[PDB]
Amino acid sequence: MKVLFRSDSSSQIGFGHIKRDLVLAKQYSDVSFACLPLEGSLIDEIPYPVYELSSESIYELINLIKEEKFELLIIDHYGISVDDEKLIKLETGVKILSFDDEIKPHHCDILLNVNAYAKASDYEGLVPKCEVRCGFSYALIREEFYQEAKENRKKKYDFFICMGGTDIKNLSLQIASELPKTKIISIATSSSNPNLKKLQKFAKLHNNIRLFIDHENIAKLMNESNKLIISASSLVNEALLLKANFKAICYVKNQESTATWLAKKGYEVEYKYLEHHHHHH
Repeated sequence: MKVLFRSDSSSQIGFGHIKRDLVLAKQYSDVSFACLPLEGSLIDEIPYPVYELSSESIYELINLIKEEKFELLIIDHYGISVDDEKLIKLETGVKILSFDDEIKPHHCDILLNVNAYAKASDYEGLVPKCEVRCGFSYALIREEFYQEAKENRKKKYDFFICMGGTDIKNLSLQIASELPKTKIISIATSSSNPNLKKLQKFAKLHNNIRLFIDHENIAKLMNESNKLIISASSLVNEALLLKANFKAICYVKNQESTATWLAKKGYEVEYKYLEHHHHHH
């Protein structure tokens, strides 16, 4: 409709914003991204025009919105503040859809919280007229999962481990390394994983660990595993749709709301990897 996503990815930030944004992007026919060129970004994976920002100045973003006459700005970025959104609105009049994950205020026209814990009432007083979209109704799930949700798979793995795109803390290794060596384990990670070679070496020491790198059918892997061990973000919605048995790892502070809700719903949740000694493995 002439839409711009403001979202970054990198080795540090992770791929989670861009990946979910790509699902949402399918809703619109004229889509562009505005990204900082950062080490390890997904800029070349993104199949839409990507405007490269020369600075973190909010006025550079404002310039791009004015010059290209974008009609909707989709913000999926922890670094864009309420004051920033206010300024963008004042200076451009663009419509703003803001992603939110922790229940924080936004100056937006559409608030989008894709996490199953979230309810529109949580945003009373935190948003402007704003359409508040919260919860599992608004999950951003790739099509393969809807297909796979209909299958009833024979189980091939005792455990499926997936920490997401990058696993900067290298939790996948720590988790696998302590599970009994009599348990059949699948691990899914990307070829961009900074500790991949180490994960491969570890797998070689054992007979029970199978690695899947840039796997095209993660849904089936999940469906054929008895228990999942997943980070507490986008994978949670995918796991819920598959009606999987899973343990959720609160990977970063911002997943606390999801983790808290999962525990209330009776899922096992682990918070210890937030502790400083677990920041690397």
